[PDB]
Amino acid sequence: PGADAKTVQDTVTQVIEQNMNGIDNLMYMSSNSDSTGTVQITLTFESGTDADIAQVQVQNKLQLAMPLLPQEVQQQGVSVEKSSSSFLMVVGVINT
Amino acid sequence: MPNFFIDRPIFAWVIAIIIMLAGGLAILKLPVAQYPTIAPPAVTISASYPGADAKTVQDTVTQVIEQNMNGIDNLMYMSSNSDSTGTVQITLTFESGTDADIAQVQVQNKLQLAMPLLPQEVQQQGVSVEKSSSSFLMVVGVINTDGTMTQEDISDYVAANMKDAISRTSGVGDVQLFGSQYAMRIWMNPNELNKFQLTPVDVITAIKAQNAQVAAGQLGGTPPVKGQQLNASIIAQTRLTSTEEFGKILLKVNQDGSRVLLRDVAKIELGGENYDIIAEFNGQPASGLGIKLATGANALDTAAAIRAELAKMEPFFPSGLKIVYPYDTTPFVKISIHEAVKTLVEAIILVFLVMYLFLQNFRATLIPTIAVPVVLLGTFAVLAAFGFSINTLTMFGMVLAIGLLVDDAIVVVENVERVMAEEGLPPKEATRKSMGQIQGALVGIAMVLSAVFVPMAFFGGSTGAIYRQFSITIVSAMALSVLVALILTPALCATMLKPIAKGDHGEGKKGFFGWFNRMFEKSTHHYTDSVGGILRSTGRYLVLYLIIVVGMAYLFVRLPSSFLPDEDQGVFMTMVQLPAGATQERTQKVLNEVTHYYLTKEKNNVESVFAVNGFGFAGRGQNTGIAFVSLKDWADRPGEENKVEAITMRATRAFSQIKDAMVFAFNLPAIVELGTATGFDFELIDQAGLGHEKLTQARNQLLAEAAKHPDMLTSVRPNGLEDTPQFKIDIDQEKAQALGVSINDINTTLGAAWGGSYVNDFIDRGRVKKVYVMSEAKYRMLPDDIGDWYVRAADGQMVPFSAFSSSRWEYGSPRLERYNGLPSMEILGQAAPGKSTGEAMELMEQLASKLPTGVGYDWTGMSYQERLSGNQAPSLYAISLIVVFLCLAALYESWSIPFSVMLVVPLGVIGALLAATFRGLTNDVYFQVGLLTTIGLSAKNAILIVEFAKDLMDKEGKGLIEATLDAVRMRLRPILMTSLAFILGVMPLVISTGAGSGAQNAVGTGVMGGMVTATVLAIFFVPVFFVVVRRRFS
Amino acid sequence: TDADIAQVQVQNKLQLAMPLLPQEVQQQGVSVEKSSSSFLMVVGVINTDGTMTQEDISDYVAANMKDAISRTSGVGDVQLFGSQYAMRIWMNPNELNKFQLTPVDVITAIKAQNAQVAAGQLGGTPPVKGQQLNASIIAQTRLT
Amino acid sequence: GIKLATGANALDTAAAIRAELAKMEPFFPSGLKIVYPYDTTPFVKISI
Amino acid sequence: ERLSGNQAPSLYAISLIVVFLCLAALYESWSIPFSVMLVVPLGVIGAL
Amino acid sequence: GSDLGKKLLEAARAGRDDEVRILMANGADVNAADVVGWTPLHLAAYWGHLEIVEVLLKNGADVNAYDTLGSTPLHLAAHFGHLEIVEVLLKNGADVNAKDDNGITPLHLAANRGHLEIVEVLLKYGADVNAQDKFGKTAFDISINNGNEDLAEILQ
Ligand SMILES: CCCCCCCCCCCCCCCCCCCC(=O)O[C@H](COC(=O)CCCCCCCCCCCCCC)COP(=O)(O)OCCN
Ligand SMILES: CCCCCCCCCCCCCCCCCCCC(=O)O[C@H](COC(=O)CCCCCCCCCCCCCC)COP(=O)(O)OCCN
Ligand SMILES: CC(=O)O[C@H]1C[C@@]2(C)[C@@H](C[C@@H](O)[C@H]3[C@@]4(C)CC[C@@H](O)[C@@H](C)[C@@H]4CC[C@@]32C)/C1=C(\CCC=C(C)C)C(=O)O
Ligand SMILES: CCCCCCCCCCCCO[C@@H]1O[C@H](CO)[C@@H](O[C@H]2O[C@H](CO)[C@@H](O)[C@H](O)[C@H]2O)[C@H](O)[C@H]1O
Ligand SMILES: CCCCCCCCCCCCO[C@@H]1O[C@H](CO)[C@@H](O[C@H]2O[C@H](CO)[C@@H](O)[C@H](O)[C@H]2O)[C@H](O)[C@H]1O
Ligand SMILES: CCCCCCCCCCCCO[C@@H]1O[C@H](CO)[C@@H](O[C@H]2O[C@H](CO)[C@@H](O)[C@H](O)[C@H]2O)[C@H](O)[C@H]1O
Ligand SMILES: CCCCCCCCCC(=O)OC[C@H](CO)OC(=O)CCCCCCCCC
Ligand SMILES: CCCCCCCCCC[N+](C)(C)[O-]
Ligand SMILES: CCCCCCCCCCCC
Ligand SMILES: CCCCCCCCCC
Ligand SMILES: CCCCCCCCCC
Ligand SMILES: CCCCCCCCCC
Ligand SMILES: CCCCCCCCCC
Ligand SMILES: CCCCCCCC
Ligand SMILES: CCCCCCCC
Ligand SMILES: CCCCCC
Ligand SMILES: CCCCCC
Repeated sequence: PGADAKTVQDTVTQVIEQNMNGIDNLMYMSSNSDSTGTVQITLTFESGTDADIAQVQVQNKLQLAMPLLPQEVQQQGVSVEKSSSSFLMVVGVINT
Repeated sequence: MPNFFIDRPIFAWVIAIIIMLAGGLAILKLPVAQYPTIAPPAVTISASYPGADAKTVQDTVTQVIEQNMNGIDNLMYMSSNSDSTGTVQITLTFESGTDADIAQVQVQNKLQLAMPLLPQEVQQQGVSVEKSSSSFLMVVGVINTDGTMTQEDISDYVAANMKDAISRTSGVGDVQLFGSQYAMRIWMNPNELNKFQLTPVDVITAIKAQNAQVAAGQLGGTPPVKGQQLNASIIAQTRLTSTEEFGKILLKVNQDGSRVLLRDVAKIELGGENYDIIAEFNGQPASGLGIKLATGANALDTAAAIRAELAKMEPFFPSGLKIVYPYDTTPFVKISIHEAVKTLVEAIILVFLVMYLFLQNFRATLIPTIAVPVVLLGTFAVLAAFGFSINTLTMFGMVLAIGLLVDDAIVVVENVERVMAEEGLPPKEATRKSMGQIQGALVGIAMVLSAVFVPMAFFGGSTGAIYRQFSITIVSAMALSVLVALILTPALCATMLKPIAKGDHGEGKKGFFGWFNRMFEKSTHHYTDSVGGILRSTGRYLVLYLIIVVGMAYLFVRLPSSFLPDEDQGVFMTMVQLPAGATQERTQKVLNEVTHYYLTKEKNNVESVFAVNGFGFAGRGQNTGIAFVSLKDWADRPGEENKVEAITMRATRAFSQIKDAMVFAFNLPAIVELGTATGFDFELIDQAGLGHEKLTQARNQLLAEAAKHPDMLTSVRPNGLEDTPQFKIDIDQEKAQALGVSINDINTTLGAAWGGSYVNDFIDRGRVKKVYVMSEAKYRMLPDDIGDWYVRAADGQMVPFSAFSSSRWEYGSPRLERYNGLPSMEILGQAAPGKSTGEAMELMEQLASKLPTGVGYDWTGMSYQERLSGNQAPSLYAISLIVVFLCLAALYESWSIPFSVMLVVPLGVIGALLAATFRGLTNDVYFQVGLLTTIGLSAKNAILIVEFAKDLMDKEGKGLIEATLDAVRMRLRPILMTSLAFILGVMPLVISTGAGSGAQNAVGTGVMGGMVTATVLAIFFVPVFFVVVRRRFS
Repeated sequence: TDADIAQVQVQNKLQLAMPLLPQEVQQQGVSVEKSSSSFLMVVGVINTDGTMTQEDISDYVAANMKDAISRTSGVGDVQLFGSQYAMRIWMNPNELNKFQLTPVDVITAIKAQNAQVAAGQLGGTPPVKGQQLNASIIAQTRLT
Repeated sequence: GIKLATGANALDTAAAIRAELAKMEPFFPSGLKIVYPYDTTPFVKISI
Repeated sequence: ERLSGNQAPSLYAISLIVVFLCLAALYESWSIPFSVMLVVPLGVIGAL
Repeated sequence: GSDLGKKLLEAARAGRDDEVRILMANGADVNAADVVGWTPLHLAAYWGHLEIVEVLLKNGADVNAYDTLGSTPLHLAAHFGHLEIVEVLLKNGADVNAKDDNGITPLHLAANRGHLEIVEVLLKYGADVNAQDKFGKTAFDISINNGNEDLAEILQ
């Protein structure tokens, strides 16, 4: 919260990414750090890879980095979960 | 099936081609390693509490975590250490076959919930949950030769420039840094602080305010004033980046107007995170990277990948920086694969020379030269389906099966050659008859050999895993071999082998082969006559048999039993141990001596010495250190005198006269986490809240009793440390409240100055790094320096520590151990020469029942497993024996005849024990598996003699002695052909003294020796067994 | 459904909520457990000599038996039928007010005088040259 | 009051509990005794 | 897309050898497989 | 120091009577002290080895030997409730009123740990009951703060 892309990249993105090594069936790792101070690190795995086990391996290796992160980032919370890029649908709501 | 593929040789070729391609694909794509995962899953919880004692760490951290380790599946036991270096290490060991990823997340998830119960300082440092792996692919040492950089300077370079690139390298699973990146070190001065009326508290407060990230907001942020043109992020305060910026931190503005900065009261430099480990390489300052191989990765590929990364890193290295390889397992692995592979090719070449010697036509020499490789390639395809790696265990498991593989090929071809010579049948017609004689026996052998080996895979624990590598590898090759023997070789034999005129035994030929044919035919006559005389006086050979069985049982008990032979790996360790309370400098002076020795008296053998001061396997501290010695190439260390065994002994001797230091050298084990054989791991437990002192008295009492049984127990010692003098300081609450000094300020001031205090982080050249405040060395060395520290009272006056404290010397634990949540003391020991591990353990158990009230015990590590793996051996031996009998009973259609085969077992084992004993070897896994393969081949040989003999009696109505003599006559050649080839095949392994000779010696010696007795005895003893058995049961 | 992964997924989300909870609720220990709603068994503990009270037994079971059962594989949840002992400070408001003190003064004093301190070492690394002494400094410890 | 982990074996877990209690009994204070006022596992052994 | 095209050559190559050896095994000939596998370009040119 | 001096320190601490005996015969320095200034008598007085204490005092061991913080064997014996050693030491000329660097006497420590029997022995040999430490606290002051009624009764 309140940190610029570069400050967040140096303290969170790189710190985490350095600990995202030696994970089974990792094809590539894309990530970005924005002006608001959000960090998304997407690890795409091989086809046939158990996404549940893949999640567990990412969670274990992230929690080594967690203490090396800033304490303000730890208090805001860091989630590890399965993800997809495109939306299935958009459920719109209006007032008549 | 044989008959099917004789008429269809192209089909047989297709199956051979499909097997060859599937295996060829597997061989290049399979992962190469030294050893597979042998040890069960262990998750280690590690935390640092800067400047905390053993009891503080235990009482604030270790206990609080252990109480929260609930709801985790398949936990066997939990053990932890809490030491005065500020570190805790809680190890949780799980059941073999547990998902290590699941076991780690479960342990790590229950810790996260316990985090808020831990101290602020422990939460700030962080508690690491990792999977246990003591196997490094290699260590990459980084040194500096021009004495410009320190070990902290080198370590920061490696962290910032190399480490991440090596972590990102193909096949690299984990990279551990030997040291730490830079830390902003504020070295405080009590004199300067007291002069300006400041405390370590004031210094911390100012760093936290002036070294911080402050959130601002946005220009024209939502919701805005409609008509806003610009939106911009406001950048407020950001973290400091330099020693210059930190020195300018303002602590106090004086009345006159002068400013008190942080540089005025403290020294500021980029130092290390801790100064416990002083690492030096050949005397020079060093750091480096402990690189581990990733799951299912190729160890040779990774090693090559890492070297190519470092190779392109060199250009950007500063002046004097050098890369060095004190440790690399890759050359040793590359040697093992090659020598194993070399044995398989030589073994095939040797059959060619032997096949041509007896059969004397190149077409017969090709049938095995085609069939064996197809099985070897084919085996790799099956290993791949089991998820196995090309490793020392599987590569030697394959070499041990050569005798069984080579035999399947020879037995089939030889028999076709015999039929054509005796009956004058054409090739295709001869094969049908020939295969019809053995096709039932071959299937019977597959079932018997399966029953010998498959049970070996069902052993549990660490050693149960090493057995399973041989089990599957040997079974998989032996299964393919029998399939190939029924499918491919019949087809080749019927299409490739040239016809032979009836009664043409090559006596008509001239030259060498004419002599040989005439020679061997006379020897077969001498042989059959000789068996005739034995079968007249059978009762004599039964007495001579029981002498062998008794000779076997003796050597079996006399022979010492280890797990794996030690190897000259080009490295070994020297452990340095000074007395309790000894300082870093004192330890350093001994390590300097040890290094001088190796580079002076052993300058011909030793390449490098990696002296690590402050690290010990039995517990860290300033008074412990290890020197890791890297030798030159095996080629430049010729003879036994320049080996790791010989050097180790000389070194230990020379360091025996080191004053006030326990210094000894030793070789590394084949497997790191297997310990030794006859070794045990005892845990003394406080089960009734006695305390540390009463548990020490109980341990001392148990140790003293163990020392009065030198005939059963030897080297019964504690694994942990002893109580050391510690400086007890009592803060007077009343005087502190009277003077207006707060306990928080007293406690922070002492802890910050003497212990060090991690404040917050700063970005040094785009890398977030830590800030520590600690007293400059000279103000935190002695008790007199305590009263030099001042705390500011509420009223403003500066109060020395002397005013509100009182000190005394007491004894306390620098390393507090816990087992399964309760206080413990690990005791190591072993069985006295000639005693089994179970004997020693029952005595330790007996002595322990006589200890004080509330003192329990338990077995851990290897001893835990031994207790469990010991209950299994009976069942597996029993099951294995029953199924062999049953498989032989179905083949011969007799409850009694099977005994004649089963009685051959001791004939192969006696020679094995003789060769091992006379070469000065042990009952190790290689020897044990070699026994199983020796028994299998001798049992296989015996099976065909009984089958041939039985079918003569059943089908041609021949007599007992008539059928037996005809049977052994027919099987003499093929038995001798396999043995000749196979004994020559393993002869190089017995005499090999090079790299990895320890393993080769264990395979070759117990096989050659066993093959010699199993060949010579069995040709004379099987006819005796068969005749005596048939005579007993009509 | 894989209960292992359900526990992992549920807890992953709880861990985002954990910081938003009161300090007091975090310090009591939040627990995610994957057990049956019904009791497998009840391990009752009595004193045949009647030497120990309900409270004494309960503390023994909690301090000596409960944790090892909790760490046993297959045990989803262990419910103590009683309570482990705590150091109970039962405050008198009459005597507090007399000395012009409050529960805040009591709480603050327990924290300052019931503390386990990390006080460093004499002759600790990095040390001066010619240092012969290396000893742990023991300041305040937890009251017993 | 012991509850069984999701999908765990009741008999094998109950056996492991009684094994862990057996190691504690030796170090009990004078008078302490284990009683089994409720167990669902004994019925499964008898019914089988 | 890159992956799919890199591995297509190996897919055709192995598929042809499997179809080849399958015919040799079934019809116990080398010439019948060779005769049958020569028609493959006649089909593939039509698809191209 | 010496070779046997270290053996005596390590042996006197462990309570190895038969090793201490051999060392006393061989002439191991009884005045040998480690970094903190603890002689074999300190270590015997601390860990409560009575037999060895007697043996050391016979072999010309300094009964009023003080460490780098000014503590005597009697300080240690009195603090850890080793009644026999206390008596043996007082018998062999141990200074009953020995103050350390903090002004803490063997009576202060005996009182603090509430060793009623030991407090009476020191008092028998003439322990100053009105001896104050660096904070002006007597053995009486400790008993009242500790809330030991029985001990407060002994000091009137
Ligand atoms: C009378 C005539 C005949 C009668 C009897 C014949 C009996 C045998 C012939 C049948 C052959 C069928 C083979 C089926 C194998 C079943 C097992 C599937 C493999 C499996 O689940 O294991 C994983 C495979 O994953 C992967 O994808 C990794 C690659 C390994 C896949 C297996 C392919 C290799 C060849 C297997 C066929 C063997 C037959 C040759 C004779 C683990 O492997 P991992 O992912 O951990 O990989 C690391 C490798 N170290
Ligand atoms: C993607 C990776 C790329 C890697 C590439 C992998 C390579 C794939 C290997 C494919 C295997 C092809 C082998 C075919 C061999 C053809 C032999 C020619 C013989 C020939 O034409 O004569 C036949 C008769 O031969 C006879 O009389 C019988 C001859 C039997 C000898 C067979 C020799 C086999 C050698 C195999 C070598 C192994 C290759 C390495 C894997 C014709 O007459 P007909 O019988 O058809 O007609 C019956 C009429 N009445
Ligand atoms: C000539 C000789 O001695 O054997 C060489 C030759 C060798 C057996 C090679 C290993 C392996 O590719 C072999 C196979 C079966 C691999 C699978 C196919 O592609 C075959 C067409 C190929 C033919 C022989 C070859 C190419 C050797 C090795 C292995 C070296 C490996 C390490 C780890 C050092 C060896 O030298 O030991
Ligand atoms: C007659 C039948 C006998 C059958 C014997 C078949 C068993 C062969 C054993 C497996 C070895 C082949 O497997 C392959 O070896 C090569 C060695 O050049 C390795 O190659 C790797 O290590 C070498 C080591 O010097 C590096 O230089 C190289 O850059 C790297 O790619 C592969 O990582 C390994 O997968
Ligand atoms: C449940 C799994 C474990 C089972 C145990 C396996 C052990 C048995 C090994 C295989 C036994 C082979 O069994 C053997 O096969 C061959 C071919 O059928 C037969 O051999 C005979 O076949 C026919 C009779 O059918 C005769 O005309 C011919 O003279 C001869 O070749 C034997 O009469 C039979 O006993
Ligand atoms: C010592 C190292 C050697 C290790 C390997 C040796 C084991 C195998 C030894 C068998 C050698 C053959 O030994 C064989 O013995 C029998 C008697 O038992 C002899 O037979 C002789 O005695 C028997 C009766 O006892 C007579 O019926 C027979 O007419 C006579 O020739 C054979 O003529 C001899 O050739
Ligand atoms: C041919 C008739 C049976 C042969 C013996 C069968 C024994 C197999 C049991 C087994 O699974 O081996 C595992 C075992 C682990 O210790 O491996 C081994 O130790 C190697 C075999 C031991 C030799 C004992 C037999 C010879 C004594 C007369
Ligand atoms: C994988 C190769 C398939 C093997 C087929 C063998 C058929 C055997 C026929 C048996 N029979 C007695 C009828 O000849
Ligand atoms: C735990 C992984 C082991 C998988 C075992 C599969 C073995 C099947 C291979 C059969 C081929 C003949
Ligand atoms: C651990 C159990 C492994 C099962 C044995 C597999 C034997 C088959 C080999 C082909
Ligand atoms: C005709 C009988 C088929 C032979 C079966 C071989 C299988 C080997 C199993 C280990
Ligand atoms: C006197 C002993 C006779 C032994 C001759 C047997 C020769 C066997 C050659 C394999
Ligand atoms: C359990 C092993 C099988 C033994 C059966 C033998 C029966 C023989 C009696 C005729
Ligand atoms: C150790 C687990 C192996 C189980 C696989 C069984 C193979 C038939
Ligand atoms: C007369 C006995 C001679 C035996 C010779 C055997 C040759 C190996
Ligand atoms: C064929 C033997 C089976 C082994 C099972 C333990
Ligand atoms: C693009 C090449 C395909 C290979 C056919 C054998």
